[PDB]
Amino acid sequence: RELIVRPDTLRAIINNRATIETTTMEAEFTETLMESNYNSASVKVSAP
Amino acid sequence: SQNRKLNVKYIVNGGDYTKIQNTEEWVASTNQSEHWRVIEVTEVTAVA
Repeated sequence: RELIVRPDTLRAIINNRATIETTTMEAEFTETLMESNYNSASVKVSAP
Repeated sequence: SQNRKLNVKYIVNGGDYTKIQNTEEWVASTNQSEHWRVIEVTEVTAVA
């Protein structure tokens, strides 16, 4: 619904300052874990 | 860990603002009267 009566003219100002803005953000993260174990046992028994 | 941030901004005030991303064409259009704008103000007077 039209709330106001159509005016004969409009009050305006001119502004043509165009702007372009681009932002890029990259993030990386890497985490490597390594573990290792070894156990050894040797036994020897003798007699004649 | 790695981070990268890139930010680009273009601003135009006068000339053909549709050539904001094309520097050569904006420079070519700077001689057209219909696009001349106020680029700085060197004197300001209080309205009173």
